[PDB]
Amino acid sequence: IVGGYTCGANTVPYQVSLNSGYHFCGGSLINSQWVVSAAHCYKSGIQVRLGEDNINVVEGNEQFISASKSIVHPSYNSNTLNNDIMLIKLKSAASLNSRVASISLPTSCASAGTQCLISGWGNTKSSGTSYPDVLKCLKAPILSDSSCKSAYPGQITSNMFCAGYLEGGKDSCQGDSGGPVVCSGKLQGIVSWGSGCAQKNKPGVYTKVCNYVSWIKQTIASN
Ligand SMILES: [Ca+2]
Repeated sequence: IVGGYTCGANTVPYQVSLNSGYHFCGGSLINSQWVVSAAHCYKSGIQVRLGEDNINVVEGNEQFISASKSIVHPSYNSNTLNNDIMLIKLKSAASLNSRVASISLPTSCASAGTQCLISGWGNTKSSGTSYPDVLKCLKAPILSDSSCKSAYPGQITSNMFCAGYLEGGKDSCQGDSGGPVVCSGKLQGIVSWGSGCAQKNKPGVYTKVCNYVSWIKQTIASN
């Protein structure tokens, strides 16, 4: 997250870190057994880390639970990142509590102009590299479809939306991928892609979770 703020420990209790020996992506806990993340975060051998604030210190509220199954969307296209969504099943259910909690799936799609909370342990620099240990947060508005398409001509599908600031300075970034975009208390987006981070005219692009709720509900009813 570039141009964000330190969230505060466990203030984003649905945020997970995906670990394969190291943090590599975020995700969102949607019930005690299942995480939503980006399909481009697929790796074999994932451990889900819940209750994290500093990902490099065991502070006492974590739950570390191996994935048993990962399910990339059936129409995921890794070239365009259309349908950039994955489900991860945990080997055992998380213990839900004040620090480890699920986020609701949406009923309606969020509106242009709505301010959403984006979070993660990704890079904090637009130019260069610095990865934080503690979770970072950013409030960013959803941009109009027209503005999104103008920013990325020929690249935005109806399963994507842009959020952020066209002047630059504030965005998600590498290492935030797969994490949550929460608007009106529901999971509306997944950190997916963007040209660089926090560059002028190149806002973040996010998977439009409201298009996937029926797939998510039938898949978790079946696995
Ligand atoms: Ca920790």
